[PDB]
Amino acid sequence: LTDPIADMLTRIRNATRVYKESTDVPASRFKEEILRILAREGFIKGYERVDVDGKPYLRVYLKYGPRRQGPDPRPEQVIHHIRRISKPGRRVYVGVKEIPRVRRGLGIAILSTSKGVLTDREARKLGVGGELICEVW
Amino acid sequence: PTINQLVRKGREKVRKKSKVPALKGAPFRRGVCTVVRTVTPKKPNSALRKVAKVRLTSGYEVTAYIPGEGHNLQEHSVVLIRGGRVKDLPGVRYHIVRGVYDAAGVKDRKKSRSKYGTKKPK
RNA sequence: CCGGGCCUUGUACACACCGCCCGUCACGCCAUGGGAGCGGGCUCUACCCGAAGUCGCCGGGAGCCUACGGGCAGGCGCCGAGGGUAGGGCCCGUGACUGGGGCGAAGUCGUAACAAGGUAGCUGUACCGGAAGGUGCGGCUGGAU
RNA sequence: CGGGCUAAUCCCCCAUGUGGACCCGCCCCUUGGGGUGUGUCCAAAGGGCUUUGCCCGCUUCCGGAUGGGCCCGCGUCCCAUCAGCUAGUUGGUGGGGUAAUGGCCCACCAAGGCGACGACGGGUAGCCGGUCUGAGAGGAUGGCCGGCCACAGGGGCACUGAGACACGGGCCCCACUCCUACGGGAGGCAGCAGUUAGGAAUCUUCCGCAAUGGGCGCAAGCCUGACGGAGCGACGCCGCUUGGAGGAAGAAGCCCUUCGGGGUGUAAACUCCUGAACCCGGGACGAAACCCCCGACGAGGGGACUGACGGUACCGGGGUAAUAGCGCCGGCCAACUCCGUGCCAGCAGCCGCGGUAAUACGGAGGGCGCGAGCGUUACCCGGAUUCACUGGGCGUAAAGGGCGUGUAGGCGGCCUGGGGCGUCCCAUGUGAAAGACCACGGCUCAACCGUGGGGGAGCGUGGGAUACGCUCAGGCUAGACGGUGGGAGAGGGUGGUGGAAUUCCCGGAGUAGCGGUGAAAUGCGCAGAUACCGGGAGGAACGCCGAUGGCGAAGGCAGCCACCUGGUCCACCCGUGACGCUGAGGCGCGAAAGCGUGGGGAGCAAACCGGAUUAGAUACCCGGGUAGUCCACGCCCUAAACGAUGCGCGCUAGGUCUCUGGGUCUCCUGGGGGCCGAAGCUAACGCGUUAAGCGCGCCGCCUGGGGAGUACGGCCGCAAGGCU
Ligand SMILES: [Mg+2]
Ligand SMILES: [Mg+2]
Ligand SMILES: [Mg+2]
Ligand SMILES: [Mg+2]
Ligand SMILES: [Mg+2]
Ligand SMILES: [Mg+2]
Ligand SMILES: [Mg+2]
Ligand SMILES: [Mg+2]
Ligand SMILES: [Mg+2]
Ligand SMILES: [Mg+2]
Ligand SMILES: [Mg+2]
Ligand SMILES: [Mg+2]
Ligand SMILES: [Mg+2]
Ligand SMILES: [Mg+2]
Ligand SMILES: [Mg+2]
Ligand SMILES: [Mg+2]
Ligand SMILES: [Mg+2]
Ligand SMILES: [Mg+2]
Ligand SMILES: [Mg+2]
Ligand SMILES: [Mg+2]
Ligand SMILES: [Mg+2]
Ligand SMILES: [Mg+2]
Ligand SMILES: [Mg+2]
Ligand SMILES: [Mg+2]
Ligand SMILES: [Mg+2]
Ligand SMILES: [Mg+2]
Ligand SMILES: [Mg+2]
Ligand SMILES: [Mg+2]
Ligand SMILES: [Mg+2]
Ligand SMILES: [Mg+2]
Ligand SMILES: [Mg+2]
Ligand SMILES: [Mg+2]
Ligand SMILES: [Mg+2]
Ligand SMILES: [Mg+2]
Ligand SMILES: [Mg+2]
Ligand SMILES: [Mg+2]
Ligand SMILES: [Mg+2]
Ligand SMILES: [Mg+2]
Ligand SMILES: [Mg+2]
Ligand SMILES: [Mg+2]
Ligand SMILES: [Mg+2]
Ligand SMILES: [Mg+2]
Ligand SMILES: [Mg+2]
Ligand SMILES: [Mg+2]
Ligand SMILES: [Mg+2]
Ligand SMILES: [Mg+2]
Ligand SMILES: [Mg+2]
Ligand SMILES: [Mg+2]
Ligand SMILES: [Mg+2]
Ligand SMILES: [Mg+2]
Ligand SMILES: [Mg+2]
Ligand SMILES: [Mg+2]
Ligand SMILES: [Mg+2]
Ligand SMILES: [Mg+2]
Ligand SMILES: [Mg+2]
Ligand SMILES: [Mg+2]
Ligand SMILES: [Mg+2]
Ligand SMILES: [Mg+2]
Ligand SMILES: [Mg+2]
Ligand SMILES: [Mg+2]
Ligand SMILES: [Mg+2]
Ligand SMILES: [Mg+2]
Ligand SMILES: [Mg+2]
Ligand SMILES: [Mg+2]
Ligand SMILES: [Mg+2]
Ligand SMILES: [Mg+2]
Ligand SMILES: [Mg+2]
Ligand SMILES: [Mg+2]
Ligand SMILES: [Mg+2]
Ligand SMILES: [Mg+2]
Ligand SMILES: [Mg+2]
Ligand SMILES: [Mg+2]
Ligand SMILES: [Mg+2]
Ligand SMILES: [Mg+2]
Ligand SMILES: [Mg+2]
Ligand SMILES: [Mg+2]
Ligand SMILES: [Mg+2]
Ligand SMILES: [Mg+2]
Ligand SMILES: [Mg+2]
Ligand SMILES: [Mg+2]
Ligand SMILES: [Mg+2]
Ligand SMILES: [Mg+2]
Ligand SMILES: [Mg+2]
Ligand SMILES: [Mg+2]
Ligand SMILES: [Mg+2]
Ligand SMILES: [Mg+2]
Ligand SMILES: [Mg+2]
Ligand SMILES: [Mg+2]
Ligand SMILES: [Mg+2]
Ligand SMILES: [Mg+2]
Ligand SMILES: [Mg+2]
Ligand SMILES: [Mg+2]
Ligand SMILES: [Mg+2]
Ligand SMILES: [Mg+2]
Ligand SMILES: [Mg+2]
Ligand SMILES: [Mg+2]
Ligand SMILES: [Mg+2]
Ligand SMILES: [Mg+2]
Ligand SMILES: [Mg+2]
Ligand SMILES: [Mg+2]
Ligand SMILES: [Mg+2]
Ligand SMILES: [Mg+2]
Ligand SMILES: [Mg+2]
Ligand SMILES: [Mg+2]
Ligand SMILES: [Mg+2]
Ligand SMILES: [Mg+2]
Ligand SMILES: [Mg+2]
Ligand SMILES: [Mg+2]
Ligand SMILES: [Mg+2]
Ligand SMILES: [Mg+2]
Ligand SMILES: [Mg+2]
Ligand SMILES: [Mg+2]
Ligand SMILES: [Mg+2]
Ligand SMILES: [Mg+2]
Ligand SMILES: [Mg+2]
Ligand SMILES: [Mg+2]
Ligand SMILES: [Mg+2]
Ligand SMILES: [Mg+2]
Ligand SMILES: [Mg+2]
Ligand SMILES: [Mg+2]
Ligand SMILES: [Mg+2]
Ligand SMILES: [Mg+2]
Ligand SMILES: [Mg+2]
Ligand SMILES: [Mg+2]
Ligand SMILES: [Mg+2]
Ligand SMILES: [Mg+2]
Ligand SMILES: [Mg+2]
Ligand SMILES: [Mg+2]
Ligand SMILES: [Mg+2]
Ligand SMILES: [Mg+2]
Repeated sequence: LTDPIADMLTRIRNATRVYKESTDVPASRFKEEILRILAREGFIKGYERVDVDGKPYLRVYLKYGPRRQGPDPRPEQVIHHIRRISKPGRRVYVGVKEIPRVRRGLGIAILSTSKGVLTDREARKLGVGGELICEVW
Repeated sequence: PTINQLVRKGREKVRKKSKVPALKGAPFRRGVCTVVRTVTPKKPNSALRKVAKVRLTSGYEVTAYIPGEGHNLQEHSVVLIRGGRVKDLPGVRYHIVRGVYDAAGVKDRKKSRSKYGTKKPK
């Protein structure tokens, strides 16, 4: 496997469309540190460090919107969108000034930094930048 | 394609193919007629259009379509041309300019005179 | 066999099969290529001669200045723009004739493909043929029933 | 040319050496930096005023200051149809030379240097600030102004010199032209105007040093085609005028009409008012310094001369209704009717207008838009999201390489530590000014110009943080590889081999037709065929099994046997411990046809002959029949080589069928082969755990159709022909 991060993200985005109460991912302090952000902002319900037939994991507990009428009653997504940015094919790096603001302020972009993973706003608050992990809403 | 490839082969800034080569990047080239006559067009039209074949200071020699009605063009007539083809007449890519050189504008013409080198009556 | 009705199917037809369309030969205009060659540009190699000029040796059988263990003139040499001989490389233009191609069209021959287009079609090659094309070997279905 | 004379801030020797140059030694430093000591070398210039002092100069040595030279790092266009280049070529020792490193030059030793990170060759072009376009990233561009570079008719050279290898200096050569008294000489606008030629086209052979700036001089002053202005040109931008107010239910003319009317039209006429230009008077800012007076030639304070533009702008008084032209009117795209015409004469940027009722040509009426402008052509960006980093795509619309193996490269799973390359933050130097951007200020505005303000990317210096990338080291086992035991299979190769049928030969028997078609005919048959029996020879393909099946990366592989060998799957969860994916190049495989050599040759079968159908039938059907289809060794390397779907991994309901495994045997789990379908995608048809769904990595590929997979060049090949 090339990029677990997008894979991680991918796994999520793949279940949120099918409406899974939870889902699993191979573990890594970095993946976790990420996920740490993804409930403190509220896209997820949180994660717990599970463990499959001998191997560590991160069953993420998923959050979705409310049931609806009309013909398509399926609950709107919390994470409307989640796509990788900086990649192995094209590593993407930003200075504090050139840090984007997701969807006019309704979304975020997880950033790896010398001062821990941050959100688009947390960095600007801490006054730094780094490898744009992804943008999500 | 891969970003790598775009790094290796980049993308091709396709250029333009000029449509008036006989000009040599110039807006107007003088010529001297050689075959003053008429030319039928391809379908769906029918007529006898007024063509002018001209040799140029650019060395070339091209058909130039004579606009308007009634002219004064015959062999050895000093002339000037301009860019502009005549869709229906293959073999013609450029225009001639009335009221210039051994070419005179249209007679008893009152409208859009500029495009037909014809000064002002009373 | 003629006309019509409904369902389905295929269709490159919609001016609707009195459709659409392919090829050779005919005529007209343009354009590229091949071609015994000719014409010019650029560039490379080797060799002969070689101006001014710096540089290196000699300055005596021998002129001048002395600043006389020297200086100038003057002589020899290496390099040397370039000129010449010869042979290669590349590109542009031009050329009897020639090969196909494009557009025009209201001609001539036939009617290959589009319907089971009347031999299912296409395809690679190979052969043949006035031409679209036919056929042999194998392959795909983008083949109707 | 020569002979002879003379001055100096010209040239030469000697002396004096603060000082500076060189050698050798030594301290420090660290590349040839500074200090130190002995031997050696070297300076010079006078002129003028009011005269024992001043000013200007002259000599050396240190430093400052500015202007430079050389060197480095990263960045800088198009073609790979340029893939190899290189002998001063790369390095060294030693000398020359320069202000100085250097192969910049010579000699000798060595054999080395550059290149898919695109060397070498070709084409093009002067780069940057900026300029235009652009939402931006980006594209195009480099005139004007500012900086740097390179050239001074085409080439070479050195002298002078602080400095050049010098545009209006010099030496020579070439090309060109001119002068001439015919023996011989000269010249170089790419300086300001100007001529000639070429072109679509680019101006005055004007005024002046008043300003600014420059050289020379103590100063006065001189030179000044730099510079300041005038003129020409609608070339672009800005500003202004061709008038303003009143003015009929509305003159004439002109266009339309359904003949009542409609439109031009507040437009004019005429009334009043205002007053562009043109007349006179006045008339500048720019111009305060150098210099002269006192003082001290200085600080400071007083004194005059000077204006090219120019009698111009500008100020005052007075005062004339005083140019409108162009494009467009079928849709895009704002603006409508009438005649003429009749696929004719014509417009056209695209789709398209016209063939007797044209909103599309021409004219006119009227109308639309700008307005001393209006339009066209040319070229650049835009729209073009149509080379897509932002920001596209490859099942059928153009595009997956025929398939594999593998180099470079790109990319890379969990955990810990060091370093701190990318990466991020702060500080800081540079990032000239002009311009762009905000504020304001002067020409009565604006265009133009001035003042201040406000940033960045990029790289140089120091410090810091460590998430991800990377690197060094230590562990792990979830990817991969492997061990034990098995299983299925037209996987591939060699050698043997088994039966049915077709063809011919031989033998027996037998008679009037067989064969063939939609029907017929050629053809074969009394020289005994067809159908039968028997024996023999030869070649090729393997009936049922067999199938929506299986294997293979692909093409492809099918009677039976054995041998040699590959890939692959399942289980146990034994070992190595990221060893991995991808793969431009390269290499190998590659159905049929085709080629070469030597065999083989029954059936079939291109070309060929014949018989028929047809108007014709160089074809479809029939009778013969050569290569070839078969084997061996070589090539050939293409295709509807298809799933028109590249390979690996991870994530995303299931249902039914089938192949082969494992289990516990109801059923559960692995791997393949089909079918319908969750969500989702998709232009639709369709795909959907064998994706064409959500994703990550890497390769190939597309950029309208035809021309054309053609030409040229290069490679491959015996050729046909293949690749690009
Ligand atoms: Mg991005
Ligand atoms: Mg017509
Ligand atoms: Mg001419
Ligand atoms: Mg004439
Ligand atoms: Mg044009
Ligand atoms: Mg007009
Ligand atoms: Mg019927
Ligand atoms: Mg019915
Ligand atoms: Mg039907
Ligand atoms: Mg018919
Ligand atoms: Mg012809
Ligand atoms: Mg030719
Ligand atoms: Mg020649
Ligand atoms: Mg010789
Ligand atoms: Mg010589
Ligand atoms: Mg000499
Ligand atoms: Mg020579
Ligand atoms: Mg030579
Ligand atoms: Mg010569
Ligand atoms: Mg056919
Ligand atoms: Mg037919
Ligand atoms: Mg047919
Ligand atoms: Mg064929
Ligand atoms: Mg022939
Ligand atoms: Mg045939
Ligand atoms: Mg067949
Ligand atoms: Mg096949
Ligand atoms: Mg197929
Ligand atoms: Mg079909
Ligand atoms: Mg004397
Ligand atoms: Mg001395
Ligand atoms: Mg020098
Ligand atoms: Mg050299
Ligand atoms: Mg040697
Ligand atoms: Mg490189
Ligand atoms: Mg390239
Ligand atoms: Mg340029
Ligand atoms: Mg220009
Ligand atoms: Mg300049
Ligand atoms: Mg030169
Ligand atoms: Mg010169
Ligand atoms: Mg010249
Ligand atoms: Mg010269
Ligand atoms: Mg000179
Ligand atoms: Mg120079
Ligand atoms: Mg000159
Ligand atoms: Mg001149
Ligand atoms: Mg001329
Ligand atoms: Mg001028
Ligand atoms: Mg002056
Ligand atoms: Mg002055
Ligand atoms: Mg004086
Ligand atoms: Mg005087
Ligand atoms: Mg002078
Ligand atoms: Mg100037
Ligand atoms: Mg009025
Ligand atoms: Mg006056
Ligand atoms: Mg003044
Ligand atoms: Mg007045
Ligand atoms: Mg008036
Ligand atoms: Mg217009
Ligand atoms: Mg119009
Ligand atoms: Mg109409
Ligand atoms: Mg418009
Ligand atoms: Mg309209
Ligand atoms: Mg018109
Ligand atoms: Mg159309
Ligand atoms: Mg009409
Ligand atoms: Mg104006
Ligand atoms: Mg364009
Ligand atoms: Mg637009
Ligand atoms: Mg864009
Ligand atoms: Mg697209
Ligand atoms: Mg296609
Ligand atoms: Mg394929
Ligand atoms: Mg590798
Ligand atoms: Mg990693
Ligand atoms: Mg680490
Ligand atoms: Mg670092
Ligand atoms: Mg600036
Ligand atoms: Mg103001
Ligand atoms: Mg400013
Ligand atoms: Mg800005
Ligand atoms: Mg900065
Ligand atoms: Mg730093
Ligand atoms: Mg670390
Ligand atoms: Mg790496
Ligand atoms: Mg390790
Ligand atoms: Mg495993
Ligand atoms: Mg294994
Ligand atoms: Mg036979
Ligand atoms: Mg017998
Ligand atoms: Mg028998
Ligand atoms: Mg069968
Ligand atoms: Mg099968
Ligand atoms: Mg174990
Ligand atoms: Mg171990
Ligand atoms: Mg591989
Ligand atoms: Mg083959
Ligand atoms: Mg074969
Ligand atoms: Mg042969
Ligand atoms: Mg032969
Ligand atoms: Mg043979
Ligand atoms: Mg035979
Ligand atoms: Mg036959
Ligand atoms: Mg015949
Ligand atoms: Mg016949
Ligand atoms: Mg025949
Ligand atoms: Mg036969
Ligand atoms: Mg043969
Ligand atoms: Mg043959
Ligand atoms: Mg063969
Ligand atoms: Mg053969
Ligand atoms: Mg190939
Ligand atoms: Mg198939
Ligand atoms: Mg497959
Ligand atoms: Mg294909
Ligand atoms: Mg793909
Ligand atoms: Mg079983
Ligand atoms: Mg299955
Ligand atoms: Mg389905
Ligand atoms: Mg659905
Ligand atoms: Mg998509
Ligand atoms: Mg599969
Ligand atoms: Mg591939
Ligand atoms: Mg084209
Ligand atoms: Mg094309
Ligand atoms: Mg081909
Ligand atoms: Mg060729
Ligand atoms: Mg070819």
